[PDB]
Amino acid sequence: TKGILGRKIGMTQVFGENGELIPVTVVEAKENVVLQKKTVEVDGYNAIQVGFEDKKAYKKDAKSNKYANKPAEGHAKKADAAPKRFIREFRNVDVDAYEVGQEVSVDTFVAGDVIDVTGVSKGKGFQGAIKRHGQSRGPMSHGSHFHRAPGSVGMASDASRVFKGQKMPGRMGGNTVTVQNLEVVQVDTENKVILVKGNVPGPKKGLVEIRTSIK
Amino acid sequence: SRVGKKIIDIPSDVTVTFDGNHVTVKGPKGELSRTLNERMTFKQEENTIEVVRPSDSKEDRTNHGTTRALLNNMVQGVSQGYVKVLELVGVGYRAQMQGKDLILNVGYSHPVEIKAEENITFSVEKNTVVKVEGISKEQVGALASNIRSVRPPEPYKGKGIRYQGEYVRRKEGKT
Amino acid sequence: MIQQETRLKVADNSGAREVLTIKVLGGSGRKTANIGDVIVCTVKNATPGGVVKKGDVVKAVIVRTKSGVRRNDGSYIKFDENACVIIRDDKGPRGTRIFGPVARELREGNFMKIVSLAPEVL
Amino acid sequence: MKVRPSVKPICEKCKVIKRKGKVMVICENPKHKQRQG
RNA sequence: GGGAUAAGUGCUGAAAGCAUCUAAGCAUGAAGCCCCCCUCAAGAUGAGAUUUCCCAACUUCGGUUAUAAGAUCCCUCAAAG
RNA sequence: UUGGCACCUCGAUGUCGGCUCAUCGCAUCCUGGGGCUGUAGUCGGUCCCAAGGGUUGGGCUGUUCGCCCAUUAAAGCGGUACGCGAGCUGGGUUCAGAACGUCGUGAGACAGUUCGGUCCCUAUCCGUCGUGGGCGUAGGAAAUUUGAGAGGAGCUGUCCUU
RNA sequence: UAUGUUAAGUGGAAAAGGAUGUGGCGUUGCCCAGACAACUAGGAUGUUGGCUUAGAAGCAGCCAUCAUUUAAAGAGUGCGU
Ligand SMILES: [Mg+2]
Repeated sequence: TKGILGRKIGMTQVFGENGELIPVTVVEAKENVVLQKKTVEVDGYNAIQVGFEDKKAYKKDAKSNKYANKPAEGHAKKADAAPKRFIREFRNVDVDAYEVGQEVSVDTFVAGDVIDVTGVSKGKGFQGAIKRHGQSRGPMSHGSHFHRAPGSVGMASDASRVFKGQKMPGRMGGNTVTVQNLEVVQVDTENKVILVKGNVPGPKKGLVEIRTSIK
Repeated sequence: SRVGKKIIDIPSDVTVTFDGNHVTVKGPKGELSRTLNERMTFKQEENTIEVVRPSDSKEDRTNHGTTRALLNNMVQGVSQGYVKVLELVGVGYRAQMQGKDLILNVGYSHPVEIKAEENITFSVEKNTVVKVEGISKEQVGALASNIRSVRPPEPYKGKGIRYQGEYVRRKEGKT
Repeated sequence: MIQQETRLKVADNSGAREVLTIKVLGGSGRKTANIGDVIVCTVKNATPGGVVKKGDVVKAVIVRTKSGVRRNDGSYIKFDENACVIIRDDKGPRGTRIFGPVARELREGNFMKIVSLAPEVL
Repeated sequence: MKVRPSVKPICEKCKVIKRKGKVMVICENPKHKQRQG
């Protein structure tokens, strides 16, 4: 129940009661709107589709994602809302509790809620075995010519091949990651800010999805 | 199947309905409905029932003896009833009712609760002698086994939920 | 961050002046230890006399590392030198005259005889 | 329980039975329980 | 935390008027099996679903232009490479 | 394992250890569940079910092995060319130098020691790890998706209470 | 097609041994005077008499092991120390 979409601002620190250092992540969640209601009899499953941020209206000869195209404007005009930059949907919520066009507000969460936050992790690009997979490195001296290579990729003539999933170098980062059992520290309704405890995946100004802990 | 053929069934003021293969037996304490072996044939005289097998093939002469005693169990449990009594041995072992349920304190740092089911009654006496009563033998036996399995008897002092009149092999381990 | 083969000054009058850590107790794969962690160690330098003699294999509890500890409020404490105190397998000291400052984090590990016997607990 | 290729009575009270395709011995002495045969 | 099991423990019960966990029938039972949790996924050629956008005027019969909705070329860049 | 045989390979199939990276079996080292016990409890013993995960760091040797020092819930046994040198090393071993013991008249020899002694290769194909384009998915698009399937995780200590 | 066998996926790898699995053939002795079953009917006597053994009277071992109260009775079939 009670999910929301937002973007990560950065990390900071707050002092709790009894004064403990609480590292927090600031999440800005503003202009969240319900754009569709997926229903079992129409879609096969129940969910609420939530749009987040605010695109500019359609214009002739737009050259970037800043302006809604006609498909998106029409979709967001079926509910009564402005075009949105990020559209997700939520299954853990009760669809009947929500109404199309309504505004998912920040104070749906209350301090002490236990949440799951989903983001896209920070990109790292083409990375080698010891960073991408935590593998140990070979000796750096003693005549060694094995420093950061991956080790053997297999056996000998029995196999005569490399098995699937060998942990070889490649593009690190940029994956969907869910961090579980984080808790909201406070909610700021005027700034539309949720302070989550700890850190969440993704670069600053990315996109995070907060929803109720599934555990 | 001497069990099946020789000893015929003797209803006593009960209503048996040989509704095809599905049998239904009702009397003073309830109604029981079981689906007996298909191939077997049933002859019902005035307050008497008899089971007849088709061939003397080992299988037929095995289901015959089974499905005669099964029906005898229904009539005897619906006319007379079935009871199983369990004794609790051990300092501090108690049994108390909590409303359609049975609570036991058998030295486990936590009480153990068995909820009763339909057609089954529990009772306690002297906080030790648990009693399970019902019409169906195959369910009273199951419940009694469940209750004794909470803590079956131990060999060195006999403590535990035992069947009444159940021999407990007693060892003599020493401190 | 005290690991094996780490030299430590001993901060009591037990007899041992320096020890080297053979192992950090507490689990398989455990590599480092901080204040309040117990280590097994061999004494490398001793005073003439005292109950602990050079070459003995003894238990000790770490006091005042130079890596320091974080506290729940976000306050850190660090020291100038790694130190340790030889314990009697009941978390009680062998010496009688613990010297030097001692971190307050030892009060939790029930090293109360060490904590009370220290000139300064911080 | 004794699970061995040779399942035989050990006492006069031992019984040889077949459960679920296995040859077993059951006796009032628990030491004489045997499983496979 | 559910579902089904292994070794095991059984209840009812004949073969074998007794006994018997088994044949018929009904339970219970493991870090293991299936689900639950995380991630990827319709090239799932079986290519799925929902919402929304676009919609004509020549034909001499489209084997049809060029355009809509939408993209891109090219240019300023980085949270991405 | 030590062997037997001589069937592939001498117009070359690099042999020991270690490193890096694993993967599989179960005859299970730990953890999970049991039966029996000459099991009073904590401790054990033995057998059964179970391969999900886990299964230490040092001293000495080139060592595998082994012994020892400290740990640990435990420090499992095996296969994969005694897995893996177009991934690394090069201490052992098996050229040319020198020496000791010993044997030989001698040249020299010993699986007896001892000191020293060049480890080449820009990846075509399959395979593997990452990333793009084409066409298809019976109009052309933007977005949100279901989940057939697939992968990942899966360990465990101590203390307090009862 | 006819007649039988197998229930183990045996068929679609092994052995010593182990087994109220199952079918066939013959021998054989119990029997409506009524075996086999628990047939819930009695079980003991002088008498462990004698070696009586840690005292031990179906157990540490030589049995001497006499008739039956009795429809059927053993100085106790037998679990035991
Ligand atoms: Mg060649």
